[PDB]
Amino acid sequence: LHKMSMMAHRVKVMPYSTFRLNLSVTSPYNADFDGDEMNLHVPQSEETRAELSQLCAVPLQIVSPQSNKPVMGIVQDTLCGVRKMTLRDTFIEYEQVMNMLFWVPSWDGVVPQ
Amino acid sequence: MIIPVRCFSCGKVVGDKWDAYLRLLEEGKQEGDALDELKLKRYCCRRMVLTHVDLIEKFLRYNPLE
Amino acid sequence: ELAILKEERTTTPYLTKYERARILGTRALQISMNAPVLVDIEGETDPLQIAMKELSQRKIPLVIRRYLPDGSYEDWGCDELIVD
Amino acid sequence: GVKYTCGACAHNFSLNKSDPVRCKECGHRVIYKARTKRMIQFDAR
Amino acid sequence: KVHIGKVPIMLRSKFCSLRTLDEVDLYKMKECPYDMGGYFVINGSEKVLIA
Amino acid sequence: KKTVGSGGGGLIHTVMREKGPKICAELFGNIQKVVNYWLLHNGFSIGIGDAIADAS
Amino acid sequence: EPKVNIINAQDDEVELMLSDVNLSLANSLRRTMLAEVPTLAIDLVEIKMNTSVLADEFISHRLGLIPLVSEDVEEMKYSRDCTCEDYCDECSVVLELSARHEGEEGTTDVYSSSLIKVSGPGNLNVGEPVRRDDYDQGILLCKLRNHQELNIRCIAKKGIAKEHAKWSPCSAIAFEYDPHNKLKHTDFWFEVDAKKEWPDSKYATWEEPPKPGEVFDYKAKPNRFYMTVETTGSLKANQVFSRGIKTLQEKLANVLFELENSR
Amino acid sequence: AGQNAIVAIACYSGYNQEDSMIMNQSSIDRGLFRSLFFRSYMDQEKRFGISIVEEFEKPTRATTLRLKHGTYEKLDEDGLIAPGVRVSGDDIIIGKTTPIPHTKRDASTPLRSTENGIVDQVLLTTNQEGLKFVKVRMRTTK
Amino acid sequence: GNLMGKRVDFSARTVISGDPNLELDQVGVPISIAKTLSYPETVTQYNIHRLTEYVR
Ligand SMILES: [Mg+2]
Ligand SMILES: [Zn+2]
Ligand SMILES: [Zn+2]
Ligand SMILES: [Zn+2]
Repeated sequence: LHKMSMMAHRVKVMPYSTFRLNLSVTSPYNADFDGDEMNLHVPQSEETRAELSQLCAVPLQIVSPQSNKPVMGIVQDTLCGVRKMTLRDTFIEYEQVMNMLFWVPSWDGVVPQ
Repeated sequence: MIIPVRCFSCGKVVGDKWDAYLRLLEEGKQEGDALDELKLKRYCCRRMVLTHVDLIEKFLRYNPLE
Repeated sequence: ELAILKEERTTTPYLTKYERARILGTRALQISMNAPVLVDIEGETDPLQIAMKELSQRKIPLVIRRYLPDGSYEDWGCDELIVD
Repeated sequence: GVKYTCGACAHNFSLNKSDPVRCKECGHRVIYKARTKRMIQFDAR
Repeated sequence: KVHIGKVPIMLRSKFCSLRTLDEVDLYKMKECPYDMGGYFVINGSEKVLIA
Repeated sequence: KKTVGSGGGGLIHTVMREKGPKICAELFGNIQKVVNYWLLHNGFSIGIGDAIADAS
Repeated sequence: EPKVNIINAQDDEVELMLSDVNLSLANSLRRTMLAEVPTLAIDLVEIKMNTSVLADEFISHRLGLIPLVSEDVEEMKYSRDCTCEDYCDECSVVLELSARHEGEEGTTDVYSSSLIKVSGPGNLNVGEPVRRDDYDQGILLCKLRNHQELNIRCIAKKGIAKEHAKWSPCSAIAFEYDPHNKLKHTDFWFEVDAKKEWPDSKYATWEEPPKPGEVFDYKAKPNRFYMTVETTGSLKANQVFSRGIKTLQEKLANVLFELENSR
Repeated sequence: AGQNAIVAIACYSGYNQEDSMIMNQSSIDRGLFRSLFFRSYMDQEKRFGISIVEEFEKPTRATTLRLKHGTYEKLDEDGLIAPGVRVSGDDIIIGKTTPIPHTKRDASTPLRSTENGIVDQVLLTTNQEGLKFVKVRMRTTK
Repeated sequence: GNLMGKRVDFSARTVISGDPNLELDQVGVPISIAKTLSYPETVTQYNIHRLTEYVR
């Protein structure tokens, strides 16, 4: 329906016979996991590889020109999760804090007070 | 087909209790009472034994192919 | 005749996304076809990364010919177009 | 030839690509190839 | 007694051969007793007529 | 949803316009991972009793 | 410091209690007994002939789930570690099944007791199928009409439940702690009253109920676990517990050896 | 036409989002929702003249042309594969040759390219015209 | 049906699934699909060893 339905992704080779997708890109694709089939095309030249990497890349398509607002967001369980996470009466013990901090790829290695 | 060897959920052996279950049901015992007497506590094994349908007899009713 | 003088160019002095992608692809293909490199190579092996490094230092030897709707064109060097 | 079984009386016989497709005694037209004698492996998993 | 054609026979209909047949002979004829009939057989394919 | 949703002026839009698409994707991944781990070790469910109101 | 208290014990199951141990230790022990205790199970089926209505893979899968005695499986060698071609006497156990229906009337039931241990790594006590009693028929395998024959040669090897669930020595491990929710590790869903709407645990009488005037103890930790281990008959419950402890110890020793050799 | 599975409605690890579901691997190993699959291939000989008919036989390169690239060694002397033989894709299961108007060319039907299984049954009979009629049923496990 | 749109090579199609452990711009590709599809890479002094290893 729109340009966000066809985007450039980075390949990660994995076992089993299903395409794996992040949960935040389902809404622009308008897809669920009840039996949807999706297509993949491989460029065969350096110029088209650069075109895909610099024009059709997924991060460049976060904000859409239709309504100058993002089309990808935190959805489904994660959304519910953060509503249960940022409550005023939620407290975390030290070991779980260390595990969660290590789970952050962009963590700077400093434990907050 | 035939009674499964193990329970699907936990893995308890239930393939040797089919004849005992049929014998208990033959003598007028209730299904719950028979399942209790078969020492099936968790309801996973209870639904494994109770909901099984014996289709092996229907296939055996046909004449042998060879 | 159809060319436009350097002092009369009215197009934007910035590098558009389409122009950037086309130059990056062309430079990557040329580097993959054994072309001389105008910047040092430390550890990178991808021709696209080499092209991006050349673009950052403004050393790509290519010229963009922007076409006006009438037919006239403006020639902009890759070393004079501002890259964000 | 190879062994064949009848679909009615389950009788085993053989054919040599010249006899018609019939049973030896009951004349049934439905016959099946017998199971091969070769042992087959299975993972049992 | 001039022959005029062959009419396909719907299974389990009054002119089919599986009406009076008992359970033992139904098993003997490689026919499932749970079968309900109501369809024709053309070229080995089961055909049903939608209303 | 008012903050980390797809609506305009939210956290995602601000982070995008302030840092870049790469940082926005990194934020997506980080939030997803942290919240997924917390929900894994906390738990959440729905049941029939959630659709039942009291007598009054 | 760790203490063990056994509440109930029998060859099929043990209901016991652990104290003065970390929760991770008990969870790791439960996981190891569930998935990392080696046993003996049929992993190769050779079908000489099968005229039954059941499919070949159906019968092979049914045979693979039959528990076998694995008392001396520790002394047995893995197939990968063995240097023999295919399989040999000291790395596998060979079982033979031959069933046929005699007469033109009736149905012959083929059970798991018909398996015969023709060869194995003697004189180790492994390979024989598990029997509940001396006269127990066993697990029902198949049913045969007249002129129907089964001739199977099975190969049993040593493996763990990680590769396939058929090597699992135990069926279900009940595991719980803190029956009175003193640590407040869970929040109780309720409509009117949480205490009335939730049934008491079977170990609620073992621990003193919390007083209404008690204050929350923030420094308390889970220190009393109640766990029941049920086996499938391949191994005794005490044997399963001991072998799980030994497997955990061997894994830790391997990690220590790797750390020492890394220098 | 189904089974009673012990379902837990929970947000366990985020792998069941957007209508997905998580299945127990141990339950799958114990036979949960395992199924059979049967596929039948049909073939017959067609008459093209007084004596121009197809033949069910094992073809060889010495007397037959246009042979497929698949395996022909699984066939018997009648051109039909014995039941109970494990077969992979792109293999010849029925061998049929037709004469030309090297006097014969291959017309054998192979297995499906993306399908494997075990030959379950082989049926040989005669059609209305009077020539051979073969049906090969193969069985696999899903 | 043949000029505005057409059937193309180097394409795959299969069922999709979710994965919380992936980045926003990452797609999981099966082993068989990755082996069937291919990309032609030129031979330079920067990737001669990798290409020879892939050929071997
Ligand atoms: Mg859908
Ligand atoms: Zn169970
Ligand atoms: Zn006959
Ligand atoms: Zn050996």
